[PDB]
Amino acid sequence: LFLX
Repeated sequence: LFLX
């Protein structure tokens, strides 16, 4: 998961 990449959220920034």
